[PDB]
Amino acid sequence: SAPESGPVMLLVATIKGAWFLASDPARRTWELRGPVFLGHTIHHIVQDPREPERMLMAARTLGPTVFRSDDGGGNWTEATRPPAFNKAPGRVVDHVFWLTPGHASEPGTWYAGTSPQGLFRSTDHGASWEPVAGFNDHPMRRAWTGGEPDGPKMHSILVDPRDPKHLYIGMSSGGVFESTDAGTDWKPLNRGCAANFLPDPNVEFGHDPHCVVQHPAAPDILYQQNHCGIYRMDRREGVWKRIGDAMPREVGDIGFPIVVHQRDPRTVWVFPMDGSDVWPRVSPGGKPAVYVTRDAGESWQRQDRGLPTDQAWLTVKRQAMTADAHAPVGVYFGTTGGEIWASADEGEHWQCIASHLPHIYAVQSARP
Ligand SMILES: [Cl-]
Ligand SMILES: [Cl-]
Ligand SMILES: [Cl-]
Ligand SMILES: [Cl-]
Repeated sequence: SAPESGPVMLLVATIKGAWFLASDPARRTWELRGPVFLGHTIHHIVQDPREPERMLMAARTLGPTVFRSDDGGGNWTEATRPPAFNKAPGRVVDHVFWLTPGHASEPGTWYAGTSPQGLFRSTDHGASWEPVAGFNDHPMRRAWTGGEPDGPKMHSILVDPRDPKHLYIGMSSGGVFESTDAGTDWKPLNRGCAANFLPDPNVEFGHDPHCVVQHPAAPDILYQQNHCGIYRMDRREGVWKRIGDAMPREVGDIGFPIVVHQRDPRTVWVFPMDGSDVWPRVSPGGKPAVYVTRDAGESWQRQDRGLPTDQAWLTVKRQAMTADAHAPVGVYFGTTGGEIWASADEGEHWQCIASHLPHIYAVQSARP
């Protein structure tokens, strides 16, 4: 990986529309465009890295759908067939929560994760979606998911860069699950991860991962921010290890998002929150900070330069942190209070580049 260069774009999904932030090549001044779809609840906006001119946006009302653009966001068209569960001999899609573009060798293929938990696939750039039957009708599904916050959801859909058949998914609640046959079969992969909200924490599934990532440079390495900690797994070992235990006692290792440095599998960023109350309640602290590790979780450093020093009760949701692929890597986050904070030096300094936006669900980097 050669570092990317030039302008960065941030795709910002909020409860009342989509906004877009564009930088100069130096990433010092930013331009805000939007709202796009003002009054609609936008859950996720993702650029196809295979074809940068293509973008998908998970949105509600039309009911729940996916809008597509083939001109880098200049025009949006609703799905001809959005994600919908099959007729029961039944469950209903509340919203499309997460969008993942497929493997390099399968252009036009995407996965979608819904609330309640459901996995869907498009092979036509998100125009039409069908259920991934191997998950949605798996005999263990109801046991893995359970029943009905905003509702339970499917997230962290990961397609292995080395193999389109190797997939990972995250479910709140349920856990991390793996397929080695493009989703025709799934198995739980939660070993080593706590589930302290369950009667027996040492079960196979039922866990509450918040955000899972597979490193693009070292795809055996997975990181997750869970309701019960920050974990790292080397897939060859098959166990999640709580690297979050290196966090300071007063800060803890609870939070929602997790982000990895594009080139360095040892560098990861989290946004800690107070998880000391009963499940699923996570509360903000008054002293906001991102924490970085540059040694795969052995040590953590606080990153708060430029951020409000105190009486600042910031919530950062799962999809609301992202990072670019520039040198140095820039890091960004969006708060439920409507601020977009940006760093162009791996989280060492922060600058508020947007404020007074509606409640932010997701922030995603993109190449204009
Ligand atoms: Cl449906
Ligand atoms: Cl279905
Ligand atoms: Cl815990
Ligand atoms: Cl709001």
